[PDB]
Amino acid sequence: LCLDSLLNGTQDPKAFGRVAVLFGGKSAEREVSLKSGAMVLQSLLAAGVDAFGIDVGEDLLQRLVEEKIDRAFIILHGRGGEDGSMQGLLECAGIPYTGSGVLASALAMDKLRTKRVWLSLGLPTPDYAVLASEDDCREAAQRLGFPLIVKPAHEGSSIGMAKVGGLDELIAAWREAARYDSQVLVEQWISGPEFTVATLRGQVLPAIRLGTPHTFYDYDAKYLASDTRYQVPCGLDEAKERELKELTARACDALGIQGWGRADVMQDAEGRFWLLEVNTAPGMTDHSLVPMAARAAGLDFQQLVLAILADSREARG
Amino acid sequence: LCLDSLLNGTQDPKAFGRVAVLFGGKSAEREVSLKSGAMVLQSLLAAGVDAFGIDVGEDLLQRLVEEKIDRAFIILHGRGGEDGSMQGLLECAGIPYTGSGVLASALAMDKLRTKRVWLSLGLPTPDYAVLASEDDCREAAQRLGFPLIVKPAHEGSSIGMAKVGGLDELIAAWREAARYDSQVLVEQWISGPEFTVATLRGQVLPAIRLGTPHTFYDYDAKYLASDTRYQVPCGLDEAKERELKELTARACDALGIQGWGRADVMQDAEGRFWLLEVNTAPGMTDHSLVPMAARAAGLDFQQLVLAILADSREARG
Ligand SMILES: Nc1ncnc2c1ncn2[C@@H]1O[C@H](COP(=O)(O)OP(=O)(O)OP(=O)(O)O)[C@@H](O)[C@H]1O
Ligand SMILES: Nc1ncnc2c1ncn2[C@@H]1O[C@H](COP(=O)(O)OP(=O)(O)OP(=O)(O)O)[C@@H](O)[C@H]1O
Ligand SMILES: [Mg+2]
Ligand SMILES: [Mg+2]
Ligand SMILES: [Mg+2]
Ligand SMILES: [Mg+2]
Repeated sequence: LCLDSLLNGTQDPKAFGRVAVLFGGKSAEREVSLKSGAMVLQSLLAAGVDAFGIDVGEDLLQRLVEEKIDRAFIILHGRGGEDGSMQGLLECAGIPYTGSGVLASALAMDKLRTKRVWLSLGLPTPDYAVLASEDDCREAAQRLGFPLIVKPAHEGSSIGMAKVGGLDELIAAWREAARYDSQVLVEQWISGPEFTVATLRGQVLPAIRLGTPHTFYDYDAKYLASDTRYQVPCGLDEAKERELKELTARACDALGIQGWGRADVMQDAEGRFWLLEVNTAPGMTDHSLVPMAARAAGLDFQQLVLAILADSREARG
Repeated sequence: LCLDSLLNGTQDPKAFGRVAVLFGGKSAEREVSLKSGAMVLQSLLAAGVDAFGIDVGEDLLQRLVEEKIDRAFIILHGRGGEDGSMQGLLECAGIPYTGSGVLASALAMDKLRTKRVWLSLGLPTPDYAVLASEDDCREAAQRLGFPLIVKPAHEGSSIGMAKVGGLDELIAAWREAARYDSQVLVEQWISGPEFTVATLRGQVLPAIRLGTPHTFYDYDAKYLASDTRYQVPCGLDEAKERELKELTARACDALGIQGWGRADVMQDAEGRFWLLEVNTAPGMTDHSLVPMAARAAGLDFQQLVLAILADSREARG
């Protein structure tokens, strides 16, 4: 009955009209978005959807006035795609689109604002600091200890991220992340199992436990390595996995996520869950996680992209 | 010295290039935005700026690919203009623009989200309820009492608003506001002096006290009536006006306002201030308030629009 609700308006691919798959862009995750778009476009075409691709670049507005578009599938990654900017352009152009609206996308792209919202609601997210100075690195070390994990506030795909074990590599990781974003945050390192929880049309999909011999789930482990471990069902018991899913729903509703999304959650040695971030246009590569979660629920890749598309027939927030 | 910082990059009008004044649109405040744009455009032209106007409509993307534009002056009012959507379109198009960024504009357009952020920071804003039912109207009445003020969450210019003194007109005002927005909120009526506080380039301008023989500061009193009262300096003492200005700065920084903006604040019988809302593209008509506040600080209309333009030469958030 739940899977019936997920496939609600997926029966007629022709009913969606001409669908523009938006991918590429000029963000650091461009290469990831190129493969996600190729997956989504090929999937929509095999399903019988009148779908075409658009490599988002300096060409975009020219293509929006030339091409007829009944609906846009946003599968861009990072700034210029997941930060509400592309969402606002499509609303001005009067084109309906997939995923979260302008406010939710802009908020979820900002890891600092996202964590700040979660804290005001009493949701767990690792203690952190904002780094714009070598003195800031020293204060964060004195208050939070080691190890730490440094990340730009607005990036994805573990780009510009580093786990640091001392002040020496903390300062080097801050300078590296600052080449991607003047907004640099550092979090307390959570030591324990890593989970990721996909949500689709207000339903929380099966959780996936992630493992890699790397120091963390970095760009290489996500997209290039062969020894990354994916486990579904996750080793959690029914009470613990239910707790994780209810935490994911609250964390996504806190930001206003719509259509679909993915939450990345850590668990510590005492069983506590810690929210890291939420993605509003998760990767759709053949290495990606939301497709794995969809299969566990029973949807193949074509049903998944059709479900994301059918959800957009209503209104964003 | 403060006024020097306000006029920082206003000396060379030719230095801004070709400036597109964006006005009109399809929101309920279209007629207001048409007059604000006419004021801003005429002001920029008399200052020696290579400025042209664009009536935002179904024409927009076609005009953005035809016209050369070095900088956009956003003077649209309401949804499609102040809600981050136009801001996101201009960022995708690579055009710098005036005012708050995508996240701040989208947040400040939403009165519910704005009040919700203020509450988490301990800033004062009237107790409220969300109305989507006649039972909701009854619960709000039982909890908040009378009188009340009903408003759509995303409107401006007092459109769809009504002060209600009983359950009969509460329910009628809810149905009327729901024709503009499925998001309807009702606030506790604050009885006392009304102030409005303009901010420009991180500086808080002199406060203006507002008075009208109407039941409240409605669309008619704002734009059509002759007996609306504007008082600058406001009757507050130095300690009280300083308190109001520091509250305005905190309320604007809470949402991420940039460039300029205006806050509307009520004061009750016991001297307490209550934040109503923040506008990220305030009206610029000859009835409008930000020009009055600028004159009190020493800037005429041309210096004001040049200052808004010079601030945009940096980066939005
Ligand atoms: N506080 C933390 N404690 C432990 N590991 C962490 C922490 N924050 C991040 N990580 C690790 O770094 C990885 C990337 O972190 P995060 O998901 O916040 O970054 P992202 O680049 O935005 O990711 P994505 O590819 O999902 O867009 C996580 O999958 C996790 O392995
Ligand atoms: N809680 C309240 N108590 C008393 N008066 C109120 C209250 N809320 C609103 N008002 C009155 O209604 C007017 C319009 O309210 P508000 O500024 O929230 O609406 P708006 O339509 O978004 O305004 P604007 O023209 O500034 O965009 C205020 O100027 C004030 O006179
Ligand atoms: Mg991410
Ligand atoms: Mg992640
Ligand atoms: Mg307003
Ligand atoms: Mg107002």
